[PDB]
Amino acid sequence: GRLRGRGRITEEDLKATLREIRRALMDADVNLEVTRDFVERVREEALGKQVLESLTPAEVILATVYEALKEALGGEARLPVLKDRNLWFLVGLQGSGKTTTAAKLALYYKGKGRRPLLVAADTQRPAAREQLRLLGEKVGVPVLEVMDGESPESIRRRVEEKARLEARDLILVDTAGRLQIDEPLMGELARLKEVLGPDEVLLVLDAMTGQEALSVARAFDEKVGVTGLVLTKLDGDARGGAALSARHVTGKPIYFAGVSEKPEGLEPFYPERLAGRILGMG
Amino acid sequence: NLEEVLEELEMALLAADVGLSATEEILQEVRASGRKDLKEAVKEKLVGMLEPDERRATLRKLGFNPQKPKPVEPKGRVVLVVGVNGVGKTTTIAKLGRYYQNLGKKVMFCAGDTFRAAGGTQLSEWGKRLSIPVIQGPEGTDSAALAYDAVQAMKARGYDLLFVDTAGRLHTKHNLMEELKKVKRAIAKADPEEPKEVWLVLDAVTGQNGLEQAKKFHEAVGLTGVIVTKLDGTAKGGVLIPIVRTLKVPIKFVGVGEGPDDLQPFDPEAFVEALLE
Ligand SMILES: Nc1nc2c(ncn2[C@@H]2O[C@H](COP(=O)(O)OP(=O)(O)CP(=O)(O)O)[C@@H](O)[C@H]2O)c(=O)[nH]1
Ligand SMILES: Nc1nc2c(ncn2[C@@H]2O[C@H](COP(=O)(O)OP(=O)(O)CP(=O)(O)O)[C@@H](O)[C@H]2O)c(=O)[nH]1
Ligand SMILES: [Mg+2]
Ligand SMILES: [Mg+2]
Repeated sequence: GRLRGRGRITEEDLKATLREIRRALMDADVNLEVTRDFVERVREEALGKQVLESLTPAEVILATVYEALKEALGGEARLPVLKDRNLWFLVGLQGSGKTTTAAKLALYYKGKGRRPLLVAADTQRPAAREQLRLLGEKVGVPVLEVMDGESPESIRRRVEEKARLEARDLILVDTAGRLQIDEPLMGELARLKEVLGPDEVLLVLDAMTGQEALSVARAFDEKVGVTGLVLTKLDGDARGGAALSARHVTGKPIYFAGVSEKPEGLEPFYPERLAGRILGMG
Repeated sequence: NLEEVLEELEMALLAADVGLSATEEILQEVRASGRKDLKEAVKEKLVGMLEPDERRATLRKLGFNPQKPKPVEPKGRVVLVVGVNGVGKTTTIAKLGRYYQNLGKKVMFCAGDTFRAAGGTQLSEWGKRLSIPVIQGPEGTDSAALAYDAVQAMKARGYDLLFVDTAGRLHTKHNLMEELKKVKRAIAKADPEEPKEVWLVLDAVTGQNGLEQAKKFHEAVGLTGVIVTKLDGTAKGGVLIPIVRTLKVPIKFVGVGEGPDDLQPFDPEAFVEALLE
């Protein structure tokens, strides 16, 4: 398993190496089923490829793995395309980082000349509205707080009025955290979506999320139609395999990376960098 | 036959976030037991990797069956709650207040999160709902000084328990971890024998990074217990296996909702049954 260009990749080389790759992906928290598909994808791509002069069979397979991973994660950075009017939803599991991400997005775009409006739609978590209200003050962006029991139609009414009177062109709706299997709440999210009509629905996923990332992404996507993702808490040391799991089942772009607890802690997501991270290059 | 069952079991454990290391160690042992009905031997084994206090486990092995459960009780009067951002620290404290107030205890809370927006007001609101006093300060107040004041108030008023909330922090930030140690030192300054309990909060949906979190917080403040939240979801909380096996920290409670009563004492049997579906 350590010789220079003296043969094409054999099925015997793609059994010893990919077994280690499968383990690395699992340790990185990439979902099991996603890992088998990825390994079998590499097996097909590498199957019987030439191992030039220089390069060992291992190196060629490792290169194939990294390239496949980079591609599966998005290839190159990609940010949302904004139009005259934009209304986005931040959705996801309890504690993923939605409220903070909404404030980060507001600051990021305000700096780009947009005029954002933050909408605190979480009325179940104690002090949730105060939380976004405070962040709004910190980033210098208006915050509309939904009232207890307010209907989707009423929310739409007030959001429309405020956006018009204050010339807002990017409305960020921060929703409460909910389990992807909570029928009542997932139904409420779907109804809010049909009434408000978001141009983007972003699933905020914690980088430390484990094997269930797959089911979580699929449920939110099938119930409310995810258009993109935000991977938070990347300033931690979690490998971030949940990102590949979410990408694999939704096919949607991972727009941003959350890299700190501060409002400025937002940046474009780079497939290349997470690929290395998942493989343990950092 | 058995090889298909072991293969099935491996997938089930991995899907539950148990990890490769622990999963292989479990299957290797079960395969060596010669037991015909795996799964059951596995359940028996797991109901062992979910309890370091030892004795109750040994009793079932000697053909005995002594039980009692008995409401979980803090060793002392102060409980320091720690964990990374978003896991459920604040809400778990509210639930612990409800749990112990139902047992007749006089409970007080310390809104130690003076860092995050509404971090303290959130706990204050829970205290109001539960008629539990909450010591809090303006955002930016020194958490250690607040904790010290909280312990002093608890002693002066004759309260039985004080739960100290802390701001969320990633285990990879040495400065924030030092702050946590400062909070523990402030508590001991107000009462030399405290805190008797330091409980880590873990989100059931967390993958293998959960082991690193547990290791780092344990190294920083010496954990005496762990609470796993959000088990009402689809995640099984399997990372607890490697954690309890490597750190020997007991699981105290499980969080199963966002209501004041959505807390249950940890039950090894039920947990393992759910983990294996
Ligand atoms: N280090 C770090 N912390 C983050 C990041 N994003 C959010 N946080 C922190 O994580 C916790 C996540 O909070 P939050 O924005 O309140 O989560 P949520 O998804 O809104 C919460 P909920 O589901 O109850 O409505 C907060 O303590 C916050 O400061 C990030 O990228 N890095
Ligand atoms: N479904 C469910 N949600 C839970 C559970 N425990 C907490 N939550 C929810 O998770 C989020 C966790 O919030 P919280 O108690 O604020 O977390 P934290 O660790 O204090 C947050 P921070 O690090 O910012 O200070 C809240 O929306 C809360 O209602 C649980 O057992 N089940
Ligand atoms: Mg929120
Ligand atoms: Mg908190």
